[PDB]
Amino acid sequence: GFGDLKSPAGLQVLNDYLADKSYIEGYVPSQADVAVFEAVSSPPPADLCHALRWYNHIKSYEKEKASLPGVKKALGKYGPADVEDTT
Amino acid sequence: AMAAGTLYTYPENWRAFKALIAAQYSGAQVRVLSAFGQTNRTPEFLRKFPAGKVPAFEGDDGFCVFESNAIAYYVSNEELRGSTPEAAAQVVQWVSFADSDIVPPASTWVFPTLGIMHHNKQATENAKEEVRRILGLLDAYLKTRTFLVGERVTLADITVVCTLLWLYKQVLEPSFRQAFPNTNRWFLTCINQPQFRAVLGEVKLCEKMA
Repeated sequence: GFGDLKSPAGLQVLNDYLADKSYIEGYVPSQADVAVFEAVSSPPPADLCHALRWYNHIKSYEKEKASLPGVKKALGKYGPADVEDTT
Repeated sequence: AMAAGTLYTYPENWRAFKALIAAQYSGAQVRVLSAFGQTNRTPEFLRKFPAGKVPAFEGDDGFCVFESNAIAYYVSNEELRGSTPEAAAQVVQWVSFADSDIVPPASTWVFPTLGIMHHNKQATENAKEEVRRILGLLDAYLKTRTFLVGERVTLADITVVCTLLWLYKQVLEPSFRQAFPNTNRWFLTCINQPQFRAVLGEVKLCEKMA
């Protein structure tokens, strides 16, 4: 997980995670993108370049969100592995 | 609707790749004839394509077009071409940038590793700096963008990727490309799109400079 996606430090983890990525999972948009997106809720600060870039990209997909492949997971399952993880 | 015809080229031509990747997006049914060779000099070929260049395209309706960017445009769709005049101007921008700014110094640097050229340690090193400048420009542009035009792949990304293909494969070793993380993220994303992948195959970034 990224932690609290409505806090700065969480957005910093989301940003660092997106430095070498265009999507949350893989190389095409998925439901993984939609869930983190809805959790961020509002455009990250521009200084979090990779986070904001990814935000504007997924936002361009909002009109067709449910059509995106994959299935929603718990926010903790996205991004960096949590060392202490259930399941 | 979508174009249908024959694409004459030599095998694994990065210039033909532009039109083959675009066709994957559009649904254009493009046949490749490669195994040919010096057939570009046959009289018939010359009529159809006086330039004698490849790649060259002959539609099933007799329509012929003989330059790489033009074949890719033709077998593309509105989305790749640019749906608005702004988007379409931006496509032309990156295509022309690829042709004028990337192709020559990439040629000067790469051909020697390939042996196609003659190595002039000054020219080759200046070409390096040129490429570095290009990578840098792409990197700063892509800091806020996933793709070059709009929020979808266009002829811009397709053209630039194929143009940078040989650099990334043979010469842009990790130590060299680390100064441009956004261009590399963009490059990896692009070549991993299903459409790119069906043409390029798995693309291995240069581990060690050639």
